[PDB]
Amino acid sequence: EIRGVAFKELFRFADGLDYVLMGIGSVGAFVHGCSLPLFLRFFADLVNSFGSNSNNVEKMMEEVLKYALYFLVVGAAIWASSWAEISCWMWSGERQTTKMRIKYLEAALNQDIQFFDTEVRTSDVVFAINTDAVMVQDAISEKLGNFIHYMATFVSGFIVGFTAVWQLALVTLAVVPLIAVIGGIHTTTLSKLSNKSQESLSQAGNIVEQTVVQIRVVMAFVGESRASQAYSSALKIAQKLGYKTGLAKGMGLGATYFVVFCCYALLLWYGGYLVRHHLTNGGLAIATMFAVMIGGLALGQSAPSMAAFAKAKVAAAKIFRIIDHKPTIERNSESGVELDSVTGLVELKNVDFSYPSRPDVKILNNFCLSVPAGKTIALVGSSGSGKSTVVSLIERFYDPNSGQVLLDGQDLKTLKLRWLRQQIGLVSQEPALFATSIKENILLGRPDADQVEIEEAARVANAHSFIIKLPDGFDTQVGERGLQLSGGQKQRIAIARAMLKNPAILLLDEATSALDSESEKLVQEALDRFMIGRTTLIIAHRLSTIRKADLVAVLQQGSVSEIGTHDELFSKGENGKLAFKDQANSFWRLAKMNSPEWKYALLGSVGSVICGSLSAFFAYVLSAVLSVYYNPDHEYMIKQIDKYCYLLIGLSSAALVFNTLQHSFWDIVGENLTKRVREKMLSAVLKNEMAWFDQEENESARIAARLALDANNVRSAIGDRISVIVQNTALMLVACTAGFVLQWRLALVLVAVFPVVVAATVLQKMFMTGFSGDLEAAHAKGTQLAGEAIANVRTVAAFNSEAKIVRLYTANLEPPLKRCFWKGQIAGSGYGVAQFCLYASYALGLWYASWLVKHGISDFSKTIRVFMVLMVSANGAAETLTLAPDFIKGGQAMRSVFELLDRKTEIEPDDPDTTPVPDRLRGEVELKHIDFSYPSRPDIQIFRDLSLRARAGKTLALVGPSGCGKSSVISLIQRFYEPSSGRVMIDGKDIRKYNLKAIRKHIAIVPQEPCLFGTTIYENIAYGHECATEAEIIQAATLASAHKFISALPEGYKTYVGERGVQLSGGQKQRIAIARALVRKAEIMLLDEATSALDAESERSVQEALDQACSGRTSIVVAHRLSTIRNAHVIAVIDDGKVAEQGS
Ligand SMILES: Nc1ncnc2c1ncn2[C@@H]1O[C@H](COP(=O)(O)OP(=O)(O)NP(=O)(O)O)[C@@H](O)[C@H]1O
Ligand SMILES: Nc1ncnc2c1ncn2[C@@H]1O[C@H](COP(=O)(O)OP(=O)(O)NP(=O)(O)O)[C@@H](O)[C@H]1O
Ligand SMILES: [Mg+2]
Ligand SMILES: [Mg+2]
Repeated sequence: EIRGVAFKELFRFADGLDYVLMGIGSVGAFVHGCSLPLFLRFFADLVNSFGSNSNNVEKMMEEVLKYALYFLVVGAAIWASSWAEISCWMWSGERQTTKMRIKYLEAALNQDIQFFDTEVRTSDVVFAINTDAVMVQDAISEKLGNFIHYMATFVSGFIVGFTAVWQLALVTLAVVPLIAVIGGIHTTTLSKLSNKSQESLSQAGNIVEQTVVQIRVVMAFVGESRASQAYSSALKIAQKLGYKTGLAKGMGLGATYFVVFCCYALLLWYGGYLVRHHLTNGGLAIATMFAVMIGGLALGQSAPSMAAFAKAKVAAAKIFRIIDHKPTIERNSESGVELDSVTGLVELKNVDFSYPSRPDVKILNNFCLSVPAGKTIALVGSSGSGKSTVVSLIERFYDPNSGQVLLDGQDLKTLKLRWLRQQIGLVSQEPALFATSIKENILLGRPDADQVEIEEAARVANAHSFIIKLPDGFDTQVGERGLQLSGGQKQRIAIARAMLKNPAILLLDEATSALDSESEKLVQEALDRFMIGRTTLIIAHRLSTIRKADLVAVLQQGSVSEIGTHDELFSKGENGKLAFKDQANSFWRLAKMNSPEWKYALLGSVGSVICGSLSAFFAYVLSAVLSVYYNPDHEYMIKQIDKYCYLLIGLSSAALVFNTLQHSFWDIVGENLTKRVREKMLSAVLKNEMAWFDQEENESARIAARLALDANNVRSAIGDRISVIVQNTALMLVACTAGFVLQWRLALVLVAVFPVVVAATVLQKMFMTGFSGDLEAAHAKGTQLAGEAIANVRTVAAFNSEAKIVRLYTANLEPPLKRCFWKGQIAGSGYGVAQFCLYASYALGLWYASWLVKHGISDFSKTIRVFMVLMVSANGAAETLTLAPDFIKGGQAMRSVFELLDRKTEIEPDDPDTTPVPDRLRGEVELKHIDFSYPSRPDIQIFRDLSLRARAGKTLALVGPSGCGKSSVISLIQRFYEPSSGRVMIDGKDIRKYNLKAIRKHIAIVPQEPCLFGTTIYENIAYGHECATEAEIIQAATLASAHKFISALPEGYKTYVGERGVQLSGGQKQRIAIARALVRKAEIMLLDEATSALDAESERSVQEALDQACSGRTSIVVAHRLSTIRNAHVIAVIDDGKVAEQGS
């Protein structure tokens, strides 16, 4: 594929309206970006007029009113600009993306079939559908507007700073790289530590996933405690990594604060020096500092836009590669050579063909079907022969490279390729129902049909009664959630589609796994005896279909050299309000669980409060310094500025130390809690019935994924997020008290407009994040329909329904387009209103301060201090409200955690109060009057009044047929399942009233699937007995005729084994499992299909090994072949849950 396209190529699908929208959005973004430095300049001018005219109250009042009106104007401009930018950019991006998706799907469906074999795969095409969102609905939708906005902010801030005071602007410009470098180092270290911690968490998740997968053996052989120990060790490694990550984050933030405070101290001293020499005034100095800092931050904030631009260039290069490719069928489908009377004579002629994917091999050979016109052919040959290949050749999916295939004496290469597919009606292995309605699914076979025609096609051919008995009635949306799998009924629908097409020659490929739904009724309906020409390719083990066709024309080896009418069945065969109180109780319970380290939290909280206070003090200092700038006494101003700079240096050191302290302690408690929670979740999971594991929702991978997610999110919400809330509350209190002390009433007016500022700042944070949600989730219906169409491209092209699919795609994509337009309008209007109210609040507060000064109630210094302090308070409160949704999510996750932990188990693995057991049992087992319905199928009851009996030390060899009991017995003898009314007697004792684990220490399991653990075979053998050492390993496979091959391995015992290890043979791993069972040294032995997948010598050796093992101990054996089990005391037979002859 191309490396990338030009940035200007992203706007290929932009029309005039899109150009107008982009122009308006660019203008709005530029004005919105430039507004903030203009606000800083106007604030500086207001402060100058407010502090430089203490003697002249009239002039200062007039100028303060003037600049408050300027603030209102800036607020209105921000409102208009933000509205225009957000709405126009979102809507134009959505429109261009929708057009691009429509044309991409059209081009992909118009492509030739072989294009999906040699060129990009189907999975690549659906991935392109999915990633089109993050490409175009992201780069040109909001990232471009953000880039323009941030360039405007950076340029305007630099211009304002260098036009107000150029010396201070240069100093701040020198300052900015220091903070940039500190932030970059902090982010790099944090990302590295996060990667390491994620790797450790992935290892722990793998451990829990394997435990849940092999819970079959993890419970049978006690050792779920060992799984808990392994999980604890992995979590301890992850906990050390988390401690390192938290310490790194704390040091990074502390260094950032230290550098910021020291640099601002130097800047304030230099500003005082400049004010002394009458080069400037205090307001312009502060505005210059803030404007240059804002410009630097804006320049920093445009990097994600560039990253999105690069990713979009790559993905758009891929999409344009797919779009611009010219299909092969376009020149194949040429001027009208359609006939006027089809007879149904398909002659394959001498043609051979090879797939372009693997041209070396010739799948097709020298043969010709020569389908008789008006008569049915039914070819049955091999499983890997060109049956589906010749089917595709008939429909001209692939152009033959040798010879030619012709219809009614006319070459297929010369036909319409549209009319041709109109004659042939195809039935495939997969019905391939689309996301649209059932009636639309029927209609896409023939677009020029109405409801009566659909009803007659469904009724006369096949049936339609199943459609009526549907929740949605006559018309139903099958989709992916509206309806579920209907089995052969889905196939039924396909047949109906084939019956909406005009009656002609048909290609009916397969009806496998349809039961009676669409085999007998399929051959009865669909005019399998009527019409002209058919090709029934179904094998179905020769389900009487051969007699239907006049000729068989077998396809052995890939040829029809054997053809005619006969009874030769052997056709060769070469191949084949929500509950907040519950949430609060959950927090109380979790914190009670987190008691053993409450002390840590307190110390963290202490750091928390300090940090909050420090922030407040910083604000105060700035305001104080600003006030000191407007003082005629030069020496007094020098002394005050020096004092404030020294205090700021001290504050920087304290901020570094205490910020590191708070982050370290809160991350410590957070990591410890999330670890304790994970251990508790695993311990509760491993103490559940197998039926609980049977639960579909309790999938091994899902069980692991759910655990990880709930653990991490609750951890974050309770540990990292809280520190923020506490420090922000500290800031609020100190800021509030300082304001009402320096100047009350003004602070009261400020706290009155507090919610307005909080809302405006939280909307600013949301704007920084982005005002468009999950774009992939917005186009879910469209993307799943497109994926279904692309995966089934052969069926789409067979029915000539590309245009119908494209128009359905447009119909599915329109509602998201309208929703995006309205969402953009609402978001822009709300953001603009919030910003306008914010600036109105600023103007009102400043004007009230000026009025208070005029009336002699207060002074410039106190009013300015209260103002700045309260504004930083509002910023902190807005940050807290921004972080609150994470607390909501954490509450949901911890509710899930607590409902999992509080779940009770009916079969408790350990019973502290139970009957004691002798060290050595007797070995007798009595399964008396047992019966139960497997939890998977409660409707299907298994076993009726079974009376199985195994004597002390004797061998039982129950066999049965496949699927009738067998394993179920060993799933009940050892309490994997609960009989409805059964009795299990062991050593003259019922097992229900017993400790369970105590006998399961004396039971050995060798299931059908030879499960293996970890990476070394030695530990796999040792799993049977936790104190195996090496002598029992001699008593292991060493003494079970399974030592030669393991010694032949390069590493011997410590040989890499497992899913990621060496894939051993079935017999070798089976005797590994046998060795594990011997190491268990169980008094009661349970064999389970030990002679199923072994070679002759391996089967023999396993036979003597098991015969030696069973000596003197009761054993239950199941095996299909009776020759191995004839040398047993008793043999039992079961069938359909009933008890057959058992004595012999
Ligand atoms: N695009 C392809 N490229 C390469 N090999 C393919 C391709 N499609 C199918 N094959 C293989 O070609 C061989 C011939 O089988 P084919 O006639 O394609 O289907 P089939 O096995 O007859 N299907 P079915 O009738 O359902 O049992 C098989 O090994 C296929 O897996
Ligand atoms: N994991 C399972 N989920 C659902 N049903 C099950 C499961 N395991 C066993 N059954 C049912 O238990 C009954 C008896 O199956 P069973 O004979 O134990 O199977 P098997 O061990 O796979 N047989 P075989 O392959 O001949 O050794 C059948 O109704 C099965 O469908
Ligand atoms: Mg086929
Ligand atoms: Mg089995």
